Amino acid sequence: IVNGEEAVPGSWPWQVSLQDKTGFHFCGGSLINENWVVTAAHCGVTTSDVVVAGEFDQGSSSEKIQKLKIAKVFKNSKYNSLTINNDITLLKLSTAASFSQTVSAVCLPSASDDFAAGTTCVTTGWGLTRY
Amino acid sequence: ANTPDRLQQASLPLLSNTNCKKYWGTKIKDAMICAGASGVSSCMGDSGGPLVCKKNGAWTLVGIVSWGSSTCSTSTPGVYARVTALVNWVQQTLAAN
Amino acid sequence: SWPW
Amino acid sequence: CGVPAIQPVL
Repeated sequence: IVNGEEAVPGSWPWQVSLQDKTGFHFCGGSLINENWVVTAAHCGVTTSDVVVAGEFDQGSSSEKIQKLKIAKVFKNSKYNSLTINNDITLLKLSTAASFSQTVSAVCLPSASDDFAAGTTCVTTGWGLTRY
Repeated sequence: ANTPDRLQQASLPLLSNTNCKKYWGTKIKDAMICAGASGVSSCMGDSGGPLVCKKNGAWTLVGIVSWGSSTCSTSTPGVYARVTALVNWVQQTLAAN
Repeated sequence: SWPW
Repeated sequence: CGVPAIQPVL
């Protein structure tokens, strides 16, 4: 996020980091329950990647994070890689997250819910702060 | 480039798809929602994470960080997967697995 | 444009 | 869902 600010630690408890085998953070995701994460299809997650829950500072070793294996990647087969449309994947975890102060689920909308232009929302992540 | 160690956040507005098309044209599909162009931007490494809106006291997943400006310009809208268009598939997938 |  | 135990502050 460019021109954002640091979050209060633990205040976005559904936010996960997707890390590859080398420990590199490459994408975010959101817990929707203890067994499932929603992310983008274009992130290209595999069962060799790891979901990291409960994290704030990726440079700290003192956070009680949960490193969760991925059992199966469910890419929405409406996903169109040419247009990047329908850009959603579900990750089924091999072992459930343990919900806590700092690890819990985001709500999902009904398909008929209205989120009007002009509404102020929030986005979160460990993406670049400067290109 | 700078990658942060610490989790970042930004507030930003939702756009209409019609208005977002003034920036991105026919790249904008119904299963996308644009947000930003407001002095902040999602950027590389944010992909897959949440765009949440607070409704009746609870944060609800409205978007999934998807794509946008290749330089993360804060004057151009970011593009997010529109969760309302995708949630039926989420529920079907959970039910079947 | 670029994936994010 | 949706109600963090640690409230965010923007």
